[PDB]
Amino acid sequence: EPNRKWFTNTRVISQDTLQSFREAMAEKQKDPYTVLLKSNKLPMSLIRHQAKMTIEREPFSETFGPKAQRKRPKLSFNTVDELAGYSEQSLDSYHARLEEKKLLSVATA
Amino acid sequence: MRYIHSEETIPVPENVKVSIKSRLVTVEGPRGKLQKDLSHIAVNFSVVKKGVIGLEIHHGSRKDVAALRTVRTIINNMIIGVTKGFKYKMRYVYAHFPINVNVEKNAETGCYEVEIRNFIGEKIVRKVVMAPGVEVEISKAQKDELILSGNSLEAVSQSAADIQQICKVRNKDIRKFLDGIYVSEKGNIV
Amino acid sequence: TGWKDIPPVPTAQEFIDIVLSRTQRRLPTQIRPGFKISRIRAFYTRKVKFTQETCSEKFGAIISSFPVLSDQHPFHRDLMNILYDADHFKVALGQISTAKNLIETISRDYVRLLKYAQSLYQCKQLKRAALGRMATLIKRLKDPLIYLDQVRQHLARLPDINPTTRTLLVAGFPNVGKSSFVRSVTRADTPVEPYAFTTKSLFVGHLDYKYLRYQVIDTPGILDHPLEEMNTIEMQSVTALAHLRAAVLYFMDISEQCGFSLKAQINLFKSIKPLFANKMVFIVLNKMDIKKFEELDPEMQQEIN
Amino acid sequence: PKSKRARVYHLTQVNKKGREAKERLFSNIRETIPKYQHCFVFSVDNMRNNYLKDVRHELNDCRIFFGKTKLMARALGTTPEEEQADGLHRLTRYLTGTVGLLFTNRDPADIESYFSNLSQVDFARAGTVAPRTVTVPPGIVYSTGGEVPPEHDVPVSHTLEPELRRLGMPVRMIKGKVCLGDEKGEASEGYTICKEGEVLDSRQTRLLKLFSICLSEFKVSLLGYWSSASGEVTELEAGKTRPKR
Amino acid sequence: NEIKIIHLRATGGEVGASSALAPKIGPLGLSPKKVGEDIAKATADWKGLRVTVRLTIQNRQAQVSVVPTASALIIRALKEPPRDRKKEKNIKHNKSVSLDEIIEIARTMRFKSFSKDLKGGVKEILGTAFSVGCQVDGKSPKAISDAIEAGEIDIPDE
Amino acid sequence: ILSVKKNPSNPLYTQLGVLTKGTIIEVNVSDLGIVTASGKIAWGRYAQITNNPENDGCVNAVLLV
Amino acid sequence: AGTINKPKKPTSKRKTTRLRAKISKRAAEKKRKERKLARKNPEWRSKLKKDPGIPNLFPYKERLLQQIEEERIRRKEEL
Amino acid sequence: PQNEYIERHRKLHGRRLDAEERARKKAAREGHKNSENAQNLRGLRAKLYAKQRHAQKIQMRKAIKQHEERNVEPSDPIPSYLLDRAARFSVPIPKVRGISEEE
Amino acid sequence: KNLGMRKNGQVWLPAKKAFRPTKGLTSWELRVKKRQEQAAMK
Amino acid sequence: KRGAPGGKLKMTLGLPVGAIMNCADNSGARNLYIIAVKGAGARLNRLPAGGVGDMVMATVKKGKPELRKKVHPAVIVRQAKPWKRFDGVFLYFEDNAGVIVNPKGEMKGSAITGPVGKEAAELWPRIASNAGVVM
RNA sequence: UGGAAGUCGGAAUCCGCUAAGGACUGUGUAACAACUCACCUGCCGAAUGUACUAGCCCUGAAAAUGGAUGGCGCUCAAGCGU
Ligand SMILES: Nc1nc2c(ncn2[C@@H]2O[C@H](COP(=O)(O)OP(=O)(O)OP(=O)(O)O)[C@@H](O)[C@H]2O)c(=O)[nH]1
Ligand SMILES: [Mg+2]
Repeated sequence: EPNRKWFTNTRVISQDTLQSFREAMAEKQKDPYTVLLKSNKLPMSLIRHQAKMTIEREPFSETFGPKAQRKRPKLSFNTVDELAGYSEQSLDSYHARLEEKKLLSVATA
Repeated sequence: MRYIHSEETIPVPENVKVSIKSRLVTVEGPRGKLQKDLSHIAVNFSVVKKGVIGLEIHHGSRKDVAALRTVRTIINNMIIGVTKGFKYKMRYVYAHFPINVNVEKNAETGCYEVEIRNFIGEKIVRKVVMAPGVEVEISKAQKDELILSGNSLEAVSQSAADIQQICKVRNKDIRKFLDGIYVSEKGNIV
Repeated sequence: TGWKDIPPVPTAQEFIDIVLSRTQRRLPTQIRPGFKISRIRAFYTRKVKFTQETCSEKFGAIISSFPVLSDQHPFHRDLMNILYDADHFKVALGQISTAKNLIETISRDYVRLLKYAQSLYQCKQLKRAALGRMATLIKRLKDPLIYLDQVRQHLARLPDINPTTRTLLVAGFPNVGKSSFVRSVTRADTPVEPYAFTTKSLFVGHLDYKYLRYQVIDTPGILDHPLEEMNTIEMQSVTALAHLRAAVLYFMDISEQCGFSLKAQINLFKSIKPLFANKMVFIVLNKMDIKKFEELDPEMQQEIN
Repeated sequence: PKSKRARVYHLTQVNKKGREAKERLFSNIRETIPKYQHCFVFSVDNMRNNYLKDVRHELNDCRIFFGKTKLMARALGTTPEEEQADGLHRLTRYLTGTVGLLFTNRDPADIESYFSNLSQVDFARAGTVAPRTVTVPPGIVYSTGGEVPPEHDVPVSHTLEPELRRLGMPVRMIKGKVCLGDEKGEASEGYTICKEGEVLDSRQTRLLKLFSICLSEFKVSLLGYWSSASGEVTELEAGKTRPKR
Repeated sequence: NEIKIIHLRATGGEVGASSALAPKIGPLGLSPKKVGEDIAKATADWKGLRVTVRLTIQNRQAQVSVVPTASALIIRALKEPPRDRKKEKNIKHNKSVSLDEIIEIARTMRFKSFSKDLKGGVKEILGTAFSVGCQVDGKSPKAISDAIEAGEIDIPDE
Repeated sequence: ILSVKKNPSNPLYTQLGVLTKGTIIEVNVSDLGIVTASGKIAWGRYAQITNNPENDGCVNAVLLV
Repeated sequence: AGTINKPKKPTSKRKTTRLRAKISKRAAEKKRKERKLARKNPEWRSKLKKDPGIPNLFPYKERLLQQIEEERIRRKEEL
Repeated sequence: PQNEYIERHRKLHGRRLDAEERARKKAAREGHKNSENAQNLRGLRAKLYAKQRHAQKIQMRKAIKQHEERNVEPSDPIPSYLLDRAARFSVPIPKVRGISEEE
Repeated sequence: KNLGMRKNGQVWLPAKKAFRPTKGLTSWELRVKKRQEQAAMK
Repeated sequence: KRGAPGGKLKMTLGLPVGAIMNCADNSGARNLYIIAVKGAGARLNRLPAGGVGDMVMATVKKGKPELRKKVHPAVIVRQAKPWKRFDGVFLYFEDNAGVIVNPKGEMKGSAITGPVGKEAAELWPRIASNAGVVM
């Protein structure tokens, strides 16, 4: 049956009350030996993109392919000296990781 | 719709003899004589003018009218075969293994035979038996070329297609392997 | 040892067609309303599980075959960073993995619902819902699939450079005879044409010296400008010079028929010499049928000294 | 009639002209008549007709029409009852085949002298007679096909080799070079494109155009001219020989 | 003694246009640095503009000449303030050029235009200016061309 | 979902909280920024289920604004 | 398809009595449901019907237009 | 091999001698093949083929329409701030099918 | 001889004519008169 | 290659799946337990079996402990089931024994104790090189 | 843009000579070149083109022993409409 109360807000709360409730409830979660009383009647519902940006700025078609317009690579170095340092530390990290994996006929099931 | 009368005309040169008997056309000229049985198509032949063959269909449909163009082109091709002849020049190219082509005349069957060897290094010997009337010659003017000559366009072109289709590269990239025999030129002997 | 073993990556529509084709043709398709409801549930559950298994197998085949940038040599990692946007590469493969995991979650949820479905119509609607959600998830991958197919073909055509072996590295300006040198000393088929930037990708050939196998790497030419202005074609050469412990042969044309000045070539050499630490540098002066060192000006000879 | 040829719709900017182009031609021809003293009829038969732009530029004070022959005849007026000016129906008898109109105010002697000494070497069309024998030598095929010495010729482009094979030359691709026979010019004879005193067909003329060999000439022949003052048509030399309708 | 004519596109006040020339002028016996200095001296009064340059080669020397192009003349007549190519890009030519300067450019291009009249040359220059994207007399060059057809704007004869 | 307000078929179905077509549910609309005239956050609002969840595997609803 | 050398199971055109009765019942119910939807349909229906007109290939279409002319002229004169 | 080696192979050696002729003849026979597919495919393959052909016909018709006119709203006038806007307090679905207790 | 080329390469093929089985059923001038009458009618 | 020797004449297969044979080399294993043979066909209820010179998959049950965690390819060199050669000789060895090799046939061990079969020596040249007695 | 000349991209897409020709439809070049399409002219000779509508026909989804317009069989019917 049509009724006016279908199109009204059913639960409302103010800014300061919501903030105080959240702060007090967070302080209650800080203690694991303190539990609520009548938790079923409490408003617990109130308590409880880099990839997208890169794809938006540069599409896959403009990156690589027959219609690609990409011409300038994205680098982590600026001049030749930091390029040499980057290569040196990259080789050192690669060798260290390989030694770590080495330290860490098929096998039986 | 059934068209009451439809007609086609074939001009005949002076050196051609055409004999039609129960839709069996026999065309004889300077180079030779050909025969073809066209009894599977309902058509009436007549002599409309001197040196002119008339083909007519009565009370036929559009398909029956359109078949006269095929009959006209077939008889014209027979006339062109007995007057000027037909010649297909084919070229066989290779990348690494030289393709060896031998031509001989099997006299017992009265027909030419072509043997193809070393096609991409294969040890098998491919053999193509010509239709009778088709003569095979290894061309001396150009390099790696066969010449197929005859009076029957169907026989010469079918022999050429057999030579193309017996040399096919299998299980390889056709962009990379371009070996084979291909029909380079089609034309008349005279 | 090459990346030719990557299976071909279809488009979104081709992927949907393939998965639904195996689902249609590799499973029985006749079920009757007069059968037992457990039998109907088993039928549609098998359909959903088979579709998920096909999708997961294909997605795992795509992910497990593409190279992992963190586990490559720094030369290969930075070379793939030059050729392909490494961010875009990782985003595409992460979206593939995300779609795989979401397809698995959708399949598990709809199998759980098919456990409680009570009629053949409800089971059919649940199966169609699961398959439509999987098709929508695949359709949201139109661009990464095309990108990964192009990357796969380029990786399959990429040469094999061993980062730690006896290796010569030819570098310099365009039109100085690098490709002619590599053709003369190796069996590699690198084009030699008078225009600049004829070589657009790294070529590698091989030779033998004292019964030892050497690899020789021909690189695209490098121009004289700061590193921020360098495009990908020259940055392939810059990556090869930076990350490969090689014998660098810097080729110079003193005749200046390459279109560049000797001062510019010397300036580029002095700019890239920090990368030449712990590497063996040989300046090879080419084209002496045109002009020679003694025919050069004394100040240029002094600067080269 | 289900079995029919699929009529291809063209996704290009330029459309069919139609009747409006004919009406525009009628208006232009019927408006250039009362401004020029003489109207010449010229003929260019079996010619490429691409130097008419240079002729139009050189004769800036003249007006040249090269539309449809029947359209130009009906524009000038075929019968004396419909002619725009007196004597134009006499001029319309020369408009057959590939002809054109030249409205001018210059001296007819000057026009005849200009179209006499005007001559540019041009590619031959099908139906012309070959003035000489042209043969591409065996070996590496060059751009001119042996017209210039081979030491001063660039090799022919590799993309033209399928076109030469389709046009009948048995060339082949060796090491990126289009070669006739072998690389060193052996095991084959030269390819004779045309023989002297032989009617050229489209295949031979296209081969000569690809090899940049010109075996014809561009001659504009004046048939006659109508004068506004005298109201009469004076017939020139080529007009007697050329058929009239 | 043979005379060879080579047409090229170059930026004025630049040397690197001869980088592409040295593949072909090198076999001809020319000095690429000398050719670059010559084209820089010839195009010193076309700074920052793409300008067609003709090189005439005979007896192993080349003389440089500037072949005018309508787009370059319109861009120069726009009087765009001096700038460097490498730092800022994607620029637009949206300044104004006067109709008198357009007619002067057409008079410069009477040797290239095949039009019967200076009005036809002026309209060609207006079409080129419309392609460039500038404005003439504060209005659209297409609008001025349509006004020239309509007849209220009169182009002087020759 | 905060509560099931009315299942139109049977009050027992509402007591059991059954989500079918035409069911009024109460949803937390805190993520939509619906605010009262003075600044109070409207965090509970009715909505109607407009699909068949037992055949679709999901609950689709329309706000009663 | 390898149908000539190895035909598959034939499709029977011999109708089943149960199938025919069910199809007849379903057809009657479809006719009834279409009647109900036609009665409850809110889609607009023009009272006037669009005239198909006179074919162009009729050779006396001119003449028909003439007696239409003096028919309407005589009607206007009489009115 | 390395890089665009098939393209380099085509540059140095060309393609097959009948490749252009075979491609042209295949493009010519495409109409016959399409009609044979429309009149001879069976079952689900035929249904998918028919649906895809309907899709291409719709797309081609729209493309032809767009090339044809390359060269060429509520009732009551309301201002810009009243656009895209729309008693009885009824729900969107006031009546649904009742569910029996066996269901 | 034939001064042109054929695309398929069948140089022996004759200069075919248009397949018009309804040829000769009417004349050109009569068709022009009918065209004028249909234009006035429309 | 799936370790299937070519050119092997048919003989009696005396070692089915589940058999335990001696480990004849010095790789450190004392016995081998057969879990599959290479080149076995598909047949209902039939246990795969192998003879002398056949490559099998085996697990180490007695021996050095780091051999007990993997599945090794092995070649059977001796069997106790009598088999016939092409010269009409029916023969059998004192015990069932094999050697651990790689998938390519190269031996992991360095020497062989006791004789090896003619068929094994024929189909595996490394066993013929590391064998002392060939029977 | 390293190179981009109608034909890797973004935005515009005008004028002249016109009989007609898009700041271009594809092939092609590193870029050019070259070929081709749209459009026009010459030869020819009289009817065509587009989209719909109504009939019959093909497809428009099928499992599992060997079979069914009732069966043979029927093709200007022994099928379909009057
Ligand atoms: N006279 C002479 N000309 C040379 C010599 N070496 C190379 N050239 C010419 O210089 C041009 C340089 O072409 P490449 O050999 O490809 O040099 P490059 O373009 O820098 O090499 P890439 O960057 O790998 O493409 C060639 O076309 C040769 O014609 C030489 O030693 N003497
Ligand atoms: Mg180069």
